[PDB]
Amino acid sequence: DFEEIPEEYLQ
Amino acid sequence: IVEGSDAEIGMSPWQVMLFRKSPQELLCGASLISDRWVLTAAHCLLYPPWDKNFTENDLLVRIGKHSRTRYERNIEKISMLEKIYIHPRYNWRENLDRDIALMKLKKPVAFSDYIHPVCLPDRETAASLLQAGYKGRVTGWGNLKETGQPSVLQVVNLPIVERPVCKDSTRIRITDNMFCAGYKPDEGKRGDACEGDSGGPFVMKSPFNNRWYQMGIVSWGEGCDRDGKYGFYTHVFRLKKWIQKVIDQFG
Amino acid sequence: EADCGLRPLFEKKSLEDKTERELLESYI
Ligand SMILES: CC(C)C[C@@H](NS(=O)(=O)Cc1ccccc1)C(=O)N1CCC[C@H]1C(=O)NCc1cc(Cl)ccc1CN
Ligand SMILES: *[C@@H]1O[C@H](CO)[C@@H](O)[C@H](O)[C@H]1NC(C)=O
Ligand code: NA
Ligand code: NA
Repeated sequence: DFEEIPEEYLQ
Repeated sequence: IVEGSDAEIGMSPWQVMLFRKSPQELLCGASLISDRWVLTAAHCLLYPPWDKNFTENDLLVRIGKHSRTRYERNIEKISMLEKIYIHPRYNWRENLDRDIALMKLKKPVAFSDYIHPVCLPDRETAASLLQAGYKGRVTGWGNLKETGQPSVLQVVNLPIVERPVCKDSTRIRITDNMFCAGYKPDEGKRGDACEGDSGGPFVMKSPFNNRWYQMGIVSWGEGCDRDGKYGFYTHVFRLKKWIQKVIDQFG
Repeated sequence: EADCGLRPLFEKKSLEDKTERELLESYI
């Protein structure tokens, strides 16, 4: 249900 | 939040969303108390009965949000956690006594129209405002009913309840580190926190200096918005010595 | 810090939100 967040926050 | 309404834009700029990295989902609410510190409930991070024990790298904090599910480009800011601190006497075994935790951000968050810290109460403001009948405000992206989920941040105003009424509403042992809030069955109005609102703030606007103070942390309730039940909130002022000890030591 | 609890879109502009009056009225 959640919109993907920018990748840099998962790194 | 059960029986609340959509927040206005910038109504709760200290509201924080605790976000799980994988899978990506809402974990809890929380609040911004400075440019580097976020306050939440201990049970948001550590709750062994449900096999919950999060580490810093498992989580993100999302600040400045309104929409629950959208990535709010140019508005929200996402922060990584440097360290989690849970109260050493947090009682997850029985009654969630001392249900409080702090999270230090890796880098300071920039304040904006949508991002701004809430005050923590001093002894005097606590004594003045923590009275039966006085209303505070609870906010969160949690479920809309006990048994669905909101498009945007929800808000509800609820009255503080007399301690004997709190005690008589449950078989759970209540402590001085908690207070309860909500309407009585005979009061007509209703509302409560619910699953997902955990760790969010119970705030009051001081009529003495017109500032918002966080008096409580969404902690526990038997169901959500049940007649004759109340929401229980961590008593922030009673635990402020610990908060200050942590910030002074690790800040 | 010194600016805690004053919302940019409300207190800082002397604008009130739609239900804060309910809180004030309870502080008897
Ligand atoms: C002392 C706790 C074990 C009580 C627990 N209640 S519960 O809804 O999850 C389970 C329950 C349901 C019906 C009757 C009795 C218990 C509870 O509230 N928990 C267990 C761990 C997390 C926390 C929670 O859900 N907090 C969120 C919350 C906070 C507030 Cl202030 C009000 C309601 C709710 C939602 N129950
Ligand atoms: C929770 O996680 C920490 C670190 O992995 C661990 O040491 C601890 O024993 C776990 N269980 C707790 C705190 O109840
Ligand atoms: Na009882
Ligand atoms: Na109730």
